[PDB]
Amino acid sequence: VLTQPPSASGTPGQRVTISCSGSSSNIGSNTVNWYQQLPGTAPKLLIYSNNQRPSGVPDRFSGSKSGTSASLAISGLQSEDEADYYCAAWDDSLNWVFGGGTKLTVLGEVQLVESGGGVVQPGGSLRLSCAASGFRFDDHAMHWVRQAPGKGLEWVSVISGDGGSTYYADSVKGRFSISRDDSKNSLYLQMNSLRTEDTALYYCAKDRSYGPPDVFNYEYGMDVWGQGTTVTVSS
Amino acid sequence: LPPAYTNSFTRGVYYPDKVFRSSVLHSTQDLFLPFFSNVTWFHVIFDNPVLPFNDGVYFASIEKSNIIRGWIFGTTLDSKTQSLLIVNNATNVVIKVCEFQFCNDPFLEFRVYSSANNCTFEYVSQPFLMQGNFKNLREFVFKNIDGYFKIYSKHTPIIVREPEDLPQGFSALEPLVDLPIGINITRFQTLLALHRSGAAAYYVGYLQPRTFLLKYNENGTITDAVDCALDPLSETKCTLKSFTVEKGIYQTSNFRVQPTESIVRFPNITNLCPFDEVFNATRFAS
Amino acid sequence: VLTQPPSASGSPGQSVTISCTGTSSDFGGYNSVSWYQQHPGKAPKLMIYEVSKRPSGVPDRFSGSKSGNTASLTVSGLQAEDEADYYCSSYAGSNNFDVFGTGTKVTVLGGGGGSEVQLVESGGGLIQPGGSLRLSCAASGFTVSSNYMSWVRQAPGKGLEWVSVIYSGGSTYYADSVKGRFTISRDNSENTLYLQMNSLRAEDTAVYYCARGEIQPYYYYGMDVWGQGTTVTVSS
Amino acid sequence: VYAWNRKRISNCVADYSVLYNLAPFFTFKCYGVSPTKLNDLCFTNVYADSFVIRGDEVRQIAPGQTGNIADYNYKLPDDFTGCVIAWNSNKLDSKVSGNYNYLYRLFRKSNLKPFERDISTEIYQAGNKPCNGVAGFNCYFPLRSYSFRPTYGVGHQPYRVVVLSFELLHAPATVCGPKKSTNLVKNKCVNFNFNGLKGTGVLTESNKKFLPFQQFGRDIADTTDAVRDPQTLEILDITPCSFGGVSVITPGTNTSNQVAVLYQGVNCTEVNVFQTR
Ligand SMILES: *[C@@H]1O[C@H](CO)[C@@H](O)[C@H](O)[C@H]1NC(C)=O
Ligand SMILES: *[C@@H]1O[C@H](CO)[C@@H](O)[C@H](O)[C@H]1NC(C)=O
Ligand SMILES: *[C@@H]1O[C@H](CO)[C@@H](O)[C@H](O)[C@H]1NC(C)=O
Repeated sequence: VLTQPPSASGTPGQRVTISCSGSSSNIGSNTVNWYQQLPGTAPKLLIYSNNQRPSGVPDRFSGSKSGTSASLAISGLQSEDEADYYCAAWDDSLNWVFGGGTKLTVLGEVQLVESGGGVVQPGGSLRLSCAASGFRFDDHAMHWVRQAPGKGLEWVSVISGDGGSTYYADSVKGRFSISRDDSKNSLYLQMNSLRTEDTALYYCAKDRSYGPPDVFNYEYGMDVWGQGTTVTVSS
Repeated sequence: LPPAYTNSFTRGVYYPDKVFRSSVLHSTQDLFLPFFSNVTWFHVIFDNPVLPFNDGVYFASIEKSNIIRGWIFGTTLDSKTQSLLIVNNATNVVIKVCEFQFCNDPFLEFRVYSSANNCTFEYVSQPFLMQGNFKNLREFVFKNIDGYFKIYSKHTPIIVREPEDLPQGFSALEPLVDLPIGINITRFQTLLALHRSGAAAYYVGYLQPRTFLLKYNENGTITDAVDCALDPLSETKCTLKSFTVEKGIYQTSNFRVQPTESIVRFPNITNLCPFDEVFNATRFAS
Repeated sequence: VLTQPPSASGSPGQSVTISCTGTSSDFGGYNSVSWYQQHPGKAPKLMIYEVSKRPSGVPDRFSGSKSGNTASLTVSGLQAEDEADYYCSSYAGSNNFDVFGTGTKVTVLGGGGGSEVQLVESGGGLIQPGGSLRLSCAASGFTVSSNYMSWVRQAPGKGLEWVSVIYSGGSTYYADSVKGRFTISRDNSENTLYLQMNSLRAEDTAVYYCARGEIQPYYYYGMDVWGQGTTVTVSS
Repeated sequence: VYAWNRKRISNCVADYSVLYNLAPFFTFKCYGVSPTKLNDLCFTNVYADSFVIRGDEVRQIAPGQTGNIADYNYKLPDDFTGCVIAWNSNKLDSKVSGNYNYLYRLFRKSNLKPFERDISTEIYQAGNKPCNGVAGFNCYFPLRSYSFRPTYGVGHQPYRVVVLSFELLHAPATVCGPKKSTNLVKNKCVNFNFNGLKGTGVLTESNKKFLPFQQFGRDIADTTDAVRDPQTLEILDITPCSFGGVSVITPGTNTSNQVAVLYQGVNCTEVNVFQTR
């Protein structure tokens, strides 16, 4: 569980400070990750390991991990910085807890596309596919990060680059089966025991680490996302 | 080697606590050297016995240039416990707390020890811890506190060229270093420079738990000290904090004789028990 | 899961050059791809362990170079009369079983270990479904308590797969098929080393093989000696 | 992994916060305590043990686990209060010339004692034969080198793993942590915590001649009067903050209600105005 302002505010020209509070079981023993998502488009990585930033993210963002809470800072925000900010952290209980989202509104190359959605009969379901194009799938891990329409994001399951131990969420445990194949870049996620509470996008998120995000508690992040399909069961 | 003896009139007082005091008379209770005690008169004109280290020593190092340049401590001295070499060679006083059986006669280079082990501590302090009739008297008070080693020191030039003996006068000692390494120590061994190619004499006292009254000066130094276990006159200056008592009769501690035997007479015990007859049986039972 | 050709019979002994694709990597760490020749009846026999330096055996099968992402074992010019199955091992990642491949019919024609150390089994004829049956491979030669041995089972039609791995003294790793229902227990340190069934789930009908050496992390071990298996023949 | 360092570090202010910016580490999992609270706990001596393993073997370095490296080269008990700091070093420890330098002791007789180093090179004897030194069919090299190559993928790359074992025996602790300090305010009613001894009062300029070894300073009572700053070598007198009594002078609640106040021990400057004795 992570506490984050639901909808903050701000004025142009100056800077704001978005915070994320967490216990010592998840943040105190790991590193927080800040993700930025524009309204309408797929999310993207903003700040990883609380110290470094990706090549696409400019110096307009900064993060700190003073104590058991994370603090964001955007020196000189503008209209382009009006997006949703999510906090994510790997807890020591084999889970990946995400934030809630911060509506920081101010009114003045490898494709990871996946598919396999569509409305189906309740109770059962179909398989969730994913693909890429020449990105060394063996040396990278994959995550399933679904996002309900209008709601926040949450972590479903993780597969490591080695293809051995895998982890699921607290609600999708048992009735989900994630696996890969020796063919080209792909990812197969089979779902069972559909409870109609799964109307989301199921982002096939690309990572940079190799093993499961439990042994590497300082390099685990999330690379460029991919355009997911809108699966709406609706019973 | 007949070990002689000397006197310790008013020598063996150090600063108990590192607190500034001015124009006051403080009462302290710690390990100190009793006044007018018996201290060995080991003469280094050969001598290096393994004296005990029950609680603290008052090692004197009366020399001329470099005769006494080190000490050693330990309880087993057979490669069982860690040692403490305090060698004082040229601009190096590096203390080693390793564990090794050096030798049976540490004369003094690497001739002190003969092996090494997992040294748990080593101090690398740079400043070394060391005329007609002006010699040099230097005293080092040591203790066995569990916290630190409590190394004290004081150096001063003497005036007259009288035979080797502790002069008459007061001189406090201030702490220099505090080694935080803890190790049980029961004996010690002086490390003298051979330099063969009298001469020197080192005194060794023993500290005791006593009560002292120290007079601090206006700048913060101890002018004089009074022990409460020397004479009935000092007991008055201890029970009433002062250095010049007035004329009259003063109350002091209570006199009491301690016993030296134990009587545990219990009544005669004629009939012990019939258990002896019960136990003795060829066929006890099934 | 690996990729192997179902069969290979065209151009016998001239352009066969079977291999095993489906790696998509650089063979992980130790580039040691083994090749086993499973013959019907007796236990399989080792053919080559590294890409070169074939062991003491037939010298007309060598040059197993790693072309692209697959070890192309050059088998041309060997012979024109053989009925066996070639299996290749790869995917040497940490704690990853099922390193074997699918059944590759390398029969060029189709129609046309005993005294080394020891070979003994239990002979599980008409095994009752469930229960607990113990199978031993007592070796009067090589030590049965110091070397790294393993247990591999194979069923009619399906290929081999890693079923049990046991290290020197302090590891009892189990495969993913049993997932815990199999409990490996070493016998007397100077007599033998046996296994335990522990209430099989009708999938242990395959025949077992107690190998004196590891399969994927294979070491030379002087010589590769196997033992004949026995049919479980469950009656569930 | 068969000969790993055992650096005994002590007598310093271990600033673990600096370790988060020295090198781009990939693992900073501390099992015992939190890194924020680690800088406020004293320790006697830290045992630094470093080695190099593959990427798929970093998971085997845990307080209790089996594996080809966890029970054959380095084992940690279920009491490790340190960290498992590790990072990839595939920039200077991988050249294409043949990396026959490392080893991992593939062969062994039994699991090693936790926190033990076995520096041996004898030929592994697999029983039932006296091996006075031979290599065939009964006794082989118990050591085997890695296959680290630059043109490989993550998971089989040189990963440097360094653990910091902590211990607390019956000895005074040396390594505690870097202290913190603020500005030195002038004479004012404030609170002070100078090197241990705390208190509240006013810090004024003192003219006492302290000895080069005495830090604190007291009076006839057991209260600190003057103290020297342990980071600038300046003496300061500590005078307790201004307190006193408050008396009320009233002509009587029968003729008027105007009253006067008398602050005892005040210099009409640290509370018409009248300064009396
Ligand atoms: C004390 O120190 C002051 C200043 O140095 C000096 O003038 C005075 O003579 C000293 N007195 C004693 C007894 O130390
Ligand atoms: C303590 O550090 C400060 C800042 O570097 C320095 O000015 C001061 O002189 C140091 N302490 C001493 C020896 O005065
Ligand atoms: C304190 O009181 C005295 C009384 O004569 C006065 O002269 C002085 O200015 C007052 N201020 C101080 C120094 O505290």
